[PDB]
This record gives sequence, structure tokens and C-alpha cells, in this order.
Amino acid sequence: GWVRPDLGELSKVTKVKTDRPLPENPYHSRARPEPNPEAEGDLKPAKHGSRLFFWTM
Amino acid sequence: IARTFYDGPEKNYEKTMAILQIEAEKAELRLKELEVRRLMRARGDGPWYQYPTIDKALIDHSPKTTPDN
Ligand SMILES: CCCCCCCCCCCCCCCCC[C@@H](O)O[C@H](CO[C@H](O)CCCCCCCCCCCCCCC)COP(=O)(O)OCC[N+](C)(C)C
Repeated sequence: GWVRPDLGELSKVTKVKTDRPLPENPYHSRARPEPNPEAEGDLKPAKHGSRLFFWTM
Repeated sequence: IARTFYDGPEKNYEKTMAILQIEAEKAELRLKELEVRRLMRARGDGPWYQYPTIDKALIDHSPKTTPDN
């Protein structure tokens, strides 16, 4: 009582119901380093301008 | 002559006091900026001297046609 699969059936993406737990870290990755914190606060004008040699702004 | 052409000495006194304060703050800021630049170029954890890396959004997290990878 076997029915041969039709065209386009054996190439289907099928669901699988299993009991094996999903691996937490299959790549065995390390701990990612902490990034640079942030840019915080509002922008205030530069103190005493450019402060480049004799220029006052 | 003093009444018509010149002013009191307190005016020049306070003016040069303000000028001295401004220049002292500028000198301190310049030294602090040099130190900050040195430290952040040595360590690289600051906003400046950040060199680009490879974006992680380019990686493809899909089946790769082989089980291992
Ligand atoms: C009394 C008689 C016997 C004694 C004579 C004494 C001779 C003294 C006269 C000679 C003057 C010397 C020239 C020095 C000019 C100084 C310029 C400057 O310093 O003055 C400014 C202002 O200038 C003055 O108003 C004088 C300007 C007049 C320029 C003199 C030129 C006169 C020469 C004559 C030329 C004749 C031309 C003929 C055409 C045919 C001041 O700036 P200001 O920040 O505002 O004021 C600060 C003081 N406050 C705040 C208290 C007011």
C-alpha cells in the first residue's frame, strides 16, 4: 500500500516535532566585548572658540 | 588731558584680569585636549580614532547546504 510521491513533494520543507532541547550556543562563542558607552547630552558651544593659536573665535 | 583722553586705572586692571583668566582657561584646555587625544589614540575606547570594522549585518544566517556550516 505504498504511493509514489508526486513531483515537487520530496523537496518540501517539513516541520519536525522532537524532544531534543535547542542548543543554547552551537558555535561555542565567547563573551562579546562591551562596546564604547554612548554619546550623551546636548551640544554646547566650544569654550573660547577654536582655541587655535591667536584666534579668539 | 586725563579727563578727556584716558580712563581710570581700575578699568585696565579689571580688563587685564579678565584677559588673564581667559588665557589661563585656554591653556588648561589645550593641555587637557592633548592628554585626551594621547589617551584615546593609545586605548581606542573613545569617540575619536575609531577605525571601521566589518559590519555584522553582512553575514548570512541561513542553512549553508552542509550540516557543519
Ligand atoms: C589748553 C591749551 C594749552 C595746552 C594745549 C594741550 C595740547 C593737547 C592737544 C593735542 C592732542 C594730542 C593727540 C592725541 C589724540 C588721542 C586720541 C584718542 O586717545 O582719543 C580718543 C577720542 O579722541 C578724542 O576725542 C580727540 C580726537 C581729536 C584728534 C586730534 C586732532 C587735532 C589736530 C588739528 C588738525 C587741524 C586741521 C586743519 C585743516 C585745514 C579717546 O578714546 P575714547 O574711548 O572715546 O575716550 C576715552 C575717555 N572717556 C571714556 C572718558 C571719554
